[PDB]
Amino acid sequence: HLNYHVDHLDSSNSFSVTNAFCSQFSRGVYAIFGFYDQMSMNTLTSFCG
Amino acid sequence: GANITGFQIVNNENPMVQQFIQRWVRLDECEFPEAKNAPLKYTSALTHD
Amino acid sequence: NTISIGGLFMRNTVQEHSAFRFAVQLYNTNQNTTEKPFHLNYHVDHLDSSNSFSVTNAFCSQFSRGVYAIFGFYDQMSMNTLTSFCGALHTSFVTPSFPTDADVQFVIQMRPALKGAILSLLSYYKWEKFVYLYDTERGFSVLQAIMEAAVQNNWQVTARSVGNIKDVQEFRRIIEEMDRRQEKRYLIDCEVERINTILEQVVILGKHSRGYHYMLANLGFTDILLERVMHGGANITGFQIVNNENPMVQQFIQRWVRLDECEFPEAKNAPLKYTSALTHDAILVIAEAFRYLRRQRVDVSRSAGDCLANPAVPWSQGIDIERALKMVQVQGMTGNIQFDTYGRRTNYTIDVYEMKVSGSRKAGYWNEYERFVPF
Amino acid sequence: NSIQIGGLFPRGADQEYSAFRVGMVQFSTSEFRLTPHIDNLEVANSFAVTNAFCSQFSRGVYAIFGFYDKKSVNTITSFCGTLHVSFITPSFPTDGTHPFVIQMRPDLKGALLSLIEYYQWDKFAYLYDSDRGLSTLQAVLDSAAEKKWQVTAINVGNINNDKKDETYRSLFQDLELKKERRVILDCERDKVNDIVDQVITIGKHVKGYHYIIANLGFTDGDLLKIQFGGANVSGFQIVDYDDSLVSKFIERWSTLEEKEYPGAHTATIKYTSALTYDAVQVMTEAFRCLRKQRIEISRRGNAGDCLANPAVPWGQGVEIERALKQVQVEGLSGNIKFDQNGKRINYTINIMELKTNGPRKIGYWSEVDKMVVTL
Amino acid sequence: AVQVMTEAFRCLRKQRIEISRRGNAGDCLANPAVPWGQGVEIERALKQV
Repeated sequence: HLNYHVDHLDSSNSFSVTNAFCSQFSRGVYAIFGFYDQMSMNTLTSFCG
Repeated sequence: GANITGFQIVNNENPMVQQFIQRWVRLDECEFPEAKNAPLKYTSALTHD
Repeated sequence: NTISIGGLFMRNTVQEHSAFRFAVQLYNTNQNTTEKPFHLNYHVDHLDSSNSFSVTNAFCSQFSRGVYAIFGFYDQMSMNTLTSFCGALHTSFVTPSFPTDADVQFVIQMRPALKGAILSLLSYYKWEKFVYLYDTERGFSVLQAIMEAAVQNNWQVTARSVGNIKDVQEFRRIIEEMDRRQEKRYLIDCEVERINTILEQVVILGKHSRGYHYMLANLGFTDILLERVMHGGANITGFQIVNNENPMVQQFIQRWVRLDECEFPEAKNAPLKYTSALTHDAILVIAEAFRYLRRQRVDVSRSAGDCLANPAVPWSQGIDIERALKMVQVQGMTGNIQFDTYGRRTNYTIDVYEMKVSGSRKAGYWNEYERFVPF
Repeated sequence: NSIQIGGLFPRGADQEYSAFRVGMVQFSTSEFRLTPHIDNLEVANSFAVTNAFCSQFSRGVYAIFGFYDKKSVNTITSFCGTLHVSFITPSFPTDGTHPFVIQMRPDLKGALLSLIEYYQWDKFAYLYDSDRGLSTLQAVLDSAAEKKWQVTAINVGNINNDKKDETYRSLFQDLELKKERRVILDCERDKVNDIVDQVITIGKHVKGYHYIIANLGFTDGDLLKIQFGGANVSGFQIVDYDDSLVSKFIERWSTLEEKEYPGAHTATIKYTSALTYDAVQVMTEAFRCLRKQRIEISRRGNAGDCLANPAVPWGQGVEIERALKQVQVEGLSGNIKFDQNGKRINYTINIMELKTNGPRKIGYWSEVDKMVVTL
Repeated sequence: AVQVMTEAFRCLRKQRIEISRRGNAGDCLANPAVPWGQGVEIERALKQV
């Protein structure tokens, strides 16, 4: 069975983004589906990496 | 009379796209916003993929 | 011993903030110990005002520190919050802002009402037909007074709310329509910034100076940019509560322009706004009130705690402080300062200015008793 | 499952509370229900409104249903917007944009301007109440130049105040001296007859007057031509008793026991009570699909949590806000749909006149087209 | 910058002498933000130098 949890993120802020990623991360997800833009990309891909 | 050149990665003649779409436009706007008042964006096809 | 007050500052109150520090500084550095029985302390919070949430939080923060009174500013959006909390917690708010339309308690309003002077001058000039352009940034009181007087006196007033106009073309369209009605006389009850914008469109248009009369209902007369309109032959009438010939104003100013721009921004790159003079006078009124409470051996403690504590019981000294604030009679930069039971300036003087092609001069004064007296 | 909500009711909103309770029964199912926590407050007091809102925030509700007035609307908008808790309300809609607010009440200004044009009025009195608000008057004044309207605006909110004699003088000058016979009444619906009664004692040839009742509940009070001295009376209605949904509701509402359900046992329902019932439908439709968070304990709220606890994370609160704004249902107030700012769109306001046999729908105003259409 | 911080801070309130302890990055998500009214006093002190 495939489950998911969604978080909506503004992306205007690197702080807002890190917090949303870390929240989802502490829940114990096996992968993340999502979107980045020019501002949020480095945060998300660096944490994922 | 202009020439225009464009690019797509979604073929609407592909039976897989066809089958998705026929189900997709039958979803109710409450559980599934943007399925009936907007053509399918290619990023939505990528989300499915 | 030490009396602490709160200071609630808004956007574009930098100079008033500087005038506030400086007036408190003058109070504390006074040698004479009779005039300075206690040390006066304050804590400042800057508030956006766009938000009722942001405002409540800033007030409650200052309130939990245990202040004996609050000096500050409100606008149309924040006024209800601040005055309702001050009223519920019996905490006195002392302000240079527009006086409230409603009768409230615990708000000492340093700025006099303008409507009585406006009505007297309309009568002096015998305006029976005119244009009234207004925004509502300073309340609905003047607007409502003009509308009703128009009925009672059978005037022909053409009134336009222009507080939402962002496109200057709209001001020109309005003026052209007024032209087609042969309007020559204008009462403008707007923020200085917006009056400046209107006078500018008047200049761009041309031929709206000679034969015209603009009555500018804003105590910020000295910040209005009206020189181009004066040069074209227009009549202008203005209002002030600050006399630059008053020795008290003179003495403040001479010290004020010697302060360094670091500790005191807006003291050297900007003429003194009348609200800054009111900010100084507010400190005179607070000092006097507490000097009085001391003299009278009335005490005041607070503690203070949570502004939303329920209940909800205000301190008993609250009433005495308010009473002490409202009973003062002091002379300040804005002349004689006194208050009625609703914290409104009473027995104040408004100086009336006239600009004509023959020159500029104080044309007379207005007070509640003698109304308009020309000289 | 169940979802906790707040309900903040002003003193005197008895029928609205009955409608809220009836809505909770109607729209509950064995599979989903709302669990309300009701506070009863002085909506004019921003400190009290802050305390109530913050107590609900503290309890951890999915949304707050409630009311505001002119003095407290900024508290609600700023607190909603900051804490990220949705507020759904039948109160007057705000002129500007504000997140986390769902406005059940359709705008009236558009339909009013259109109705003035429809009757081809070029001169009229506008009787307003400043404590109620001036937004609609301002819309009329803004349009008056372009539309060629001579408006005489009179604040009848002062008809019992200290400005009472001024108010009567104003009414007298317009009705007796200027012989005005077209009158717009922008007031609380249950104040119409009191204001009209005064107009009738002051004016003359009153049978020839034409009133427009600028309020969304034309038939919320008794409409007896005799009470209006034989005049023409026009107005607006958002609850259509010809609608099967509404007539079925009234068939049920009209037998509820009046002691148990204050304001019920009537053949009509006040538009604000109708909007309150509709709000329960909207919340029910919005929430029934949201995630069933782990069953937690609901505890009395502490207002101090407004300052002690952080705001609801925006990404969490916005899901509830969006769910509310996406609702599309038919209710007592007709078609209910919201734009991205929580304003009603695609609604219809019925245009009514008082005829021989009683009030009759003569036409309608749709939000999409914005003109009066004749039936 | 050391001069600026020194000039800004030398007049700020002498908060009760507390113990300084190694930090935990997780507090970004575990602890609330510094109340704005508190932090803005330090910000303003720096900007006034």
